[PDB]
Amino acid sequence: SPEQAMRERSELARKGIARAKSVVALAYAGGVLFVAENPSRSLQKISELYDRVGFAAAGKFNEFDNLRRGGIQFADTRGYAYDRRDVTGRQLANVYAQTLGTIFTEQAKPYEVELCVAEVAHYGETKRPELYRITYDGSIADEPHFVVMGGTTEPIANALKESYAENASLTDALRIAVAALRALGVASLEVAVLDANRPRRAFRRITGSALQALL
Amino acid sequence: SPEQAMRERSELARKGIARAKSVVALAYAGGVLFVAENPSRSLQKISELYDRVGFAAAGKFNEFDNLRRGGIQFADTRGYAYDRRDVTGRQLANVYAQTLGTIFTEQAKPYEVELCVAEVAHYGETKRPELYRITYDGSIADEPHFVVMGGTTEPIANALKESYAENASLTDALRIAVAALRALGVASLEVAVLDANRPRRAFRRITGSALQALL
Amino acid sequence: SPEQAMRERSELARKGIARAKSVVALAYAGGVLFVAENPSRSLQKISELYDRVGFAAAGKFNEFDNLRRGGIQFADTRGYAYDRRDVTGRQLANVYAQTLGTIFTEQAKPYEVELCVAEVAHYGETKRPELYRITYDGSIADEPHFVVMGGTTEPIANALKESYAENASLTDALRIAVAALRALGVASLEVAVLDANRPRRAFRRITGSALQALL
Amino acid sequence: SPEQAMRERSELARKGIARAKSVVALAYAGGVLFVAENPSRSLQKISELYDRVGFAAAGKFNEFDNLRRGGIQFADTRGYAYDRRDVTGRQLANVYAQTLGTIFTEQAKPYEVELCVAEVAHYGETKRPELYRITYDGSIADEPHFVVMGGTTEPIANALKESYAENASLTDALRIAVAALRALGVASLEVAVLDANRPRRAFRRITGSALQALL
Amino acid sequence: SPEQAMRERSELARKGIARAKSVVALAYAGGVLFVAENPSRSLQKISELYDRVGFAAAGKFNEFDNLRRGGIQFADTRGYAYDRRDVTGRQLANVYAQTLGTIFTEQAKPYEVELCVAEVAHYGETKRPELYRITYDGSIADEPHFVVMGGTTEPIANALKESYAENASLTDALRIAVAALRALGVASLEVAVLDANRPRRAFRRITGSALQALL
Amino acid sequence: SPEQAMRERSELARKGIARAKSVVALAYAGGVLFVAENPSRSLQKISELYDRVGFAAAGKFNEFDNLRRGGIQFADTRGYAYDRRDVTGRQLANVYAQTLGTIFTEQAKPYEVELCVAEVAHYGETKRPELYRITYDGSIADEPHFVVMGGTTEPIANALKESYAENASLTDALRIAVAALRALGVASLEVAVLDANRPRRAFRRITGSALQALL
Amino acid sequence: TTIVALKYPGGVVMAGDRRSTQGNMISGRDVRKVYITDDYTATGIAGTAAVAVEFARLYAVELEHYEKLEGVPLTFAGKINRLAIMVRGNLAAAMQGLLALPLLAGYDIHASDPQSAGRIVSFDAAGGWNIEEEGYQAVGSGSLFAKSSMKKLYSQVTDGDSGLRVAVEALYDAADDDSATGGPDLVRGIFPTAVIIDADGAVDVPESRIAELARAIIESRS
Amino acid sequence: TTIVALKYPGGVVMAGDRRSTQGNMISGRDVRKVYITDDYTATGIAGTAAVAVEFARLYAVELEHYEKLEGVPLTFAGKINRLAIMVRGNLAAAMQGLLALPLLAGYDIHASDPQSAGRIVSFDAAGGWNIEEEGYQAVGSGSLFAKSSMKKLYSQVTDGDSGLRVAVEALYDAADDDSATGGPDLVRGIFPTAVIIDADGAVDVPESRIAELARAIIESRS
Amino acid sequence: EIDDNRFLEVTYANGDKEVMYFKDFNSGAMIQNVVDRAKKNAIKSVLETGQPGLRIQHLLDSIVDEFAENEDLPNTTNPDDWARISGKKGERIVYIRTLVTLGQYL
Amino acid sequence: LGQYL
Repeated sequence: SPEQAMRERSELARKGIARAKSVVALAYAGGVLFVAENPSRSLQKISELYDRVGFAAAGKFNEFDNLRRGGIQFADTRGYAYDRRDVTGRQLANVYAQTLGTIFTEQAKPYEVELCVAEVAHYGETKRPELYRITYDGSIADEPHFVVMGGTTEPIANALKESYAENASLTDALRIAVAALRALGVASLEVAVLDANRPRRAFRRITGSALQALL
Repeated sequence: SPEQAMRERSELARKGIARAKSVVALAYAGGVLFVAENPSRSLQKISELYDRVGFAAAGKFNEFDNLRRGGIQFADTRGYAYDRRDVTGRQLANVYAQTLGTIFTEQAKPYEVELCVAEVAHYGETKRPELYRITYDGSIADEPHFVVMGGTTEPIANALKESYAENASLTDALRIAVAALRALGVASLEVAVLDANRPRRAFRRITGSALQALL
Repeated sequence: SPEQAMRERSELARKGIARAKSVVALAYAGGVLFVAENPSRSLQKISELYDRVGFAAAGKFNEFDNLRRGGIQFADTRGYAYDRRDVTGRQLANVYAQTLGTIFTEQAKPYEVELCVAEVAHYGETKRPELYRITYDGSIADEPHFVVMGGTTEPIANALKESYAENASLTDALRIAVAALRALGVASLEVAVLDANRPRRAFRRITGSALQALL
Repeated sequence: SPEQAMRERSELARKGIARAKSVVALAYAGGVLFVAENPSRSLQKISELYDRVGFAAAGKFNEFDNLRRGGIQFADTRGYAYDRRDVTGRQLANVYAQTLGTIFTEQAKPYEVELCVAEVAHYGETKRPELYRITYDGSIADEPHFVVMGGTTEPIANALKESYAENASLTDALRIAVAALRALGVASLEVAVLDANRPRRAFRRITGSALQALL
Repeated sequence: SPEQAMRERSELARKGIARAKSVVALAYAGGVLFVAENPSRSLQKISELYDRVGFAAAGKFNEFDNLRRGGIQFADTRGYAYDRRDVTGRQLANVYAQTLGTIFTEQAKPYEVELCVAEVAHYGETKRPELYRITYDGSIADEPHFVVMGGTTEPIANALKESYAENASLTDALRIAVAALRALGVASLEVAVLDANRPRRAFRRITGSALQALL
Repeated sequence: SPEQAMRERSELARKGIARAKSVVALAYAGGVLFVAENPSRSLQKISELYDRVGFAAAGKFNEFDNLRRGGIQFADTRGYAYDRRDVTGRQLANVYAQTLGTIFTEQAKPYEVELCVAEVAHYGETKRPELYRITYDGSIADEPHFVVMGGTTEPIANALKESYAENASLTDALRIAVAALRALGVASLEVAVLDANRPRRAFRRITGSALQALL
Repeated sequence: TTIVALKYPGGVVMAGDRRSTQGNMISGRDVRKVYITDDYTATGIAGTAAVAVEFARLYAVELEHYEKLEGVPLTFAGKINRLAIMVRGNLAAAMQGLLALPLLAGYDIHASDPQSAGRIVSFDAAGGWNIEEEGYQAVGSGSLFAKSSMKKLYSQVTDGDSGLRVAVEALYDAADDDSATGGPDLVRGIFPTAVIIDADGAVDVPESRIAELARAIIESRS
Repeated sequence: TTIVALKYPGGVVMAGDRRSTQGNMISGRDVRKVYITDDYTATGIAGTAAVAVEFARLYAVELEHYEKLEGVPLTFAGKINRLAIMVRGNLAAAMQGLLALPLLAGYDIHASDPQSAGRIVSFDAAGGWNIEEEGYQAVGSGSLFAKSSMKKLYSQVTDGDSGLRVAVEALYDAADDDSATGGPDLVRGIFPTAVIIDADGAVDVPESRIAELARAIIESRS
Repeated sequence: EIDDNRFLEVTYANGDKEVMYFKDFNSGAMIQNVVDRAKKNAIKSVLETGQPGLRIQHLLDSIVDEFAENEDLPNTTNPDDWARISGKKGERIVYIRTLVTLGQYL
Repeated sequence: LGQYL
């Protein structure tokens, strides 16, 4: 019965995402902020995709890193084939929407991954940050304020629901995100931003002593 | 037995179309009008196919966007290989029928999609708008007045049956279509036209404040 | 079982052939006459194959149109490779028989189709019209007077058996064929002829007001 | 059990040949005579293979015509690659045996075909006519006087056993062959000869009024 | 069932690693020290991978020597394509993780192997030794002090836990490692170092009489 | 079940090695001596592999001769690609092990063969003979004195254990080997040596009257 | 060789000579260079005889093939395109001396004004095409003389017949000033071939009419 | 080499000489250049001897192959086409100096008038073909002299025999004015070969008839 | 052995199917029953029409009616017949059946 | 498939 096999695939993928750490992404004054609970120093769950497009994920490392690599590949091939300002967060989200659907229906085991693609405006430009969440189903949800991925998402999503404030500075959004994530020091946090003020490459990690000062 | 297994596939494709939003397409004085119930701002269910040929769909988005892309590919390869005025809505409808039949019999899962191909006359020309509906199996039906796709089609189809008027203006056809669709503001409607008066490219979206004025 | 396949495939395709409209083809003074019960205006069941060879079919549209296209392909490749007068209705019929047998034994589902290939003599030449019927298995039968395909063939075949007259004019053969087919206006009939008097291309549709006058 | 499955195939193939009409081939003064019971005017069961090599078959048409074509292909490729007088009936018979064995063991369904390959001497040469019978499994038998294929072979084979006479003329051998075949007019007989007296191409059909005079 | 059989490999693999010899790798003043229990003189379980990257393994040899070879291949292709100082122990560890995961969920049998990739700083440079352990799952763990692989790992891991001392000399670390491994002479030990003081190639075996003096 | 397939494969190969004649290889003063019980005069179980590397086998002739050929291929391709003195018995043994680890787990039937690869030093050089034994599983054993393969190995091994003497001459080692093998004339023995004193090609058969004198 | 085509009020006419040469040697006295590719077009081809007849045949096949598959002829634009692609495909062989240039006449049934639905289209060796706007065209070794004759004679063209006479005359002057173009052979009775296309399709002009016009011209010039 | 073909009332005749050279050197005194490819055609081939005999053989094979597969010979049009495609296929080797040109004679059984069912067809190196209407054709190094002889002699052709004599004479003049064409060798008794095709098929003219005709010509000229 | 006489169909272990007719289950008692039914039909015809005698069509009606009556029962023979059939075919009998009797279509 | 000749 494919009706029942699909059900065990969906449950298996859901259990895998739940059996993982939690990541949050939220909009703040200077762009978008990614805050993930990550103990390792080599393995990362937040990445630059293109000049203004960032990427966070939660699930199985090897698989969402497979998607990370595929997305980088895609974005660069487009940017070179057409131009840099033509690649948008929307295209990227759509490609991961269709690849996760194809994987979910055609491969032996569905990928146990949850994706968030983020985009900010270009330099000297004005536009609201866009957040998209792509699930293992391949569904793409347009989020206005914040995305929470992996683990138990309810308490973090609610804490953010009470604490969120548009146009919060970098330090306030970091406090809100760490607080809601707790519902951890610089040795257990992966923090990066999509700083809308940078001229070209917006993604920028916040680690070590600078991170120490911010939190 | 093969026929009985096909009966299981018919129902599965029908269930997917039923679990979705509703789209209508109707003829009016200036051509054809597509009005779909669509919350997202990035994901679209109405599209230009060729100079005078438009396209609407209802079902799993990944699958009818696959068809959207295939149809665009087809139409452009023909138009370049022969000429622009040789590609007709009839050819396109026929290709979609062949492809949905092949998918329905050969692939693992049938495409839970319902298509409507629309065509108007060329500029300064006179001819009635043609609507075709292609269903998941490959069946194709010629509609004289309007097509309703996805969700519960009975109440919308009947409301249109009472309200429809040939040669209604753009505003009246919009009121009739939104009314029968209710049986929603600019933030939940995807509205476009195949305006027969444009010189070449007839498809034209009606969004934002202009849509606000029309409805 | 070897016996199960032959008996079950046979039933699955004879059903789908009786599950369709009816077509007749009969010889008259000026050549051969095809009269089919066809409501659509775009989808056709009668076609030119080559200069003097016509084709009618009954069953599943996508499949007998697949055969229509294959036959056109074949006839033109031969006519160019050798010459136009070398392609004969007999070759075409034979190819359809081989192909329907191969499909009937090798493919998953048998083609629920019934074919009739017709041929007349060349211009200024004298020879009797030839009708061949090819069934879903590959069987081919040589008909002297008329072929009836699809739906319930018994009453139509008998009515034609009483009304048929060799060397009947175009109008009388049309009356006989419509009458026996009833056992329908210009909006539900597809009528064409293989007019033996044309110089090269013998196939010629009779539609609209001319059809109105003839019937 | 493989042996039981082989018996299922042996049996399958025997029944199909019984369904087919009967053919006889016999030696007479001028060469070899093929007389088959064939109602159609387009479909033939007797054929030229090479200059002095003829061919008769009995069974499913779309298969023994496949063998007919393959044999023609073979003979011409050899004749061109080496020379015409190098292709012999013996080689052809051997190829058909290998091919029917391979088909009988490897393909899904065994060809329900029975073949007879005939050869006569070259012009101005002296040598006895050779008849070979190839059965569905690959077995090949060397016949001195006559071969009977398809249908019920016992009564025809016995009638020929009483009536056969070496060096009978063409008319006597035709009477004997038609008589033993009855155990039919020019509208139900396919008659051809391998006339040993022809300079190069020995095969020659006897149809219409000439056939009428001979019988 | 994904739970029974994707997990089924996990017991299988765990059992294979336990019926093997034990290997330890620990950090000391001059770099990293590998000490394995190895009777053969030809087959090895410790290897140079790149200039500053070493490798130890425990479990089916045909499998971890396959990985040894693959890693050598990878590292040299990178070093030549970019430069020598670009290949890092971290990349290598990550590739082994991806590859062992892909074998775990696709190949018939999971690789009953356990890997340890080690890296030291370049010549005249300062940086702490990095140890990574890659398991048969595809899991990768960052070790600060020592890795124990194969056999019963608990007693050796605990003995090392009591005896370990950072910045121990080569002789002390050898005594600690052999002692904890016992929980064996030069004829049953495979000992090598990643000597941070070497100019380029850091890996260096300690065998024979020099090993005799050290222990 | 991986365990049942492993215990089934293992007991069939072993029921083939013990279902065959016995071969012995032992070290003596001038190199290594192969003595096999072989009745045929054409089929051989001892072979040159490279200049100083010999090969003996016991099992299924077609398979260990397949391995014989593969090893010859390998050794010559290496010797030509690098140099003759680079190919060593150790590499060859390792390749055979990988091959018998891949055949056993991947092919339908494991190879029922037992291999022994032997190596001696080069001319004018000094080094102890090396014997390796490769089992059908893919394990390799380093032997210091002698290898016994095929048939009842334990009784023959027990006798060699009592009679073996290092630096025994060619005649003494032949007497010991034939004696322990009995636990047969020149017409039932295959005897060859790896004579360390030869300048290049060390392998040399001892047959006929010379063998007669030696035993 | 020389093939002229001219539009008259209501239709198009296309005529071609009959000679085929090898160097200075006259090898064919009755070649037909103007074909009826379909019910509303005619194709003349100048150049290598083989490549010419082949082009014409294959093009007719392709037009009719699409017509049978799709149930409707291509538009005149599509036909122009397919012919252009066929020409572009022979460019390699044309640089090696197998050049063939087609001149395409047609009657557009879909045009707005029937009186100007005539169409003439010329091609170069590189596949580019051009829709003529000066009322006439020609191709072949005599094309310049034919065009310079029609420039003066074209005001006389008022219907199908006068247009036919002007065609024949233009051919007569081509042949008069160029030796590779054959004129009317009064001895053997071989005259140019002509095709007329109008609202009712394409028909071959029967030889007698061309013989008449040729004799009138020849009498006028003596 | 020289091969003439001429239609007569009711049939066609095709004759060819016997010499084959290498430069100025006479290498073959009895080559046969006219083949009977099937019951209603004959094929002469001028040019490179290898490519010639190969063409003839392969073409005969192909005609007969289609005949066996389909149960009916091609029409004369189809035969013309296949021969043309072979010729077009040898074009590269022809420009490499391996040129072979065929002349095809046939009797169309399907033609309307039996008295004019004869058919002569000529080919160039580029595969284009042409149906001859002036009632005769020739190919080879002596073809121009042969054609110029038949132009005058052709009014005498009234049946099979007179047509045969005219063929032999045309060959005699080809050989008389060109050294690469052999005339009747009275010493060794080697004469041109001839094939006659009419309603009843193709037969080889037995040597004696050609001998008598040649002797009549030779006596007429001395 | 015609289409009207196809009594039973059997599926073997290989899945091959055989069409057994009423001949395989014929018996002398069946013959006697057919004769008795024909006699009863003749008696009915004599009583109603008044023409004495027995006709062949009476026998045909009797045999077709008897086959129709006996074809409704699939289990009418002892297992020995099934065992003999399995031993002859060589395959295990798994099924028995009685022979009582989606888009773009143009 | 009832096509037996």
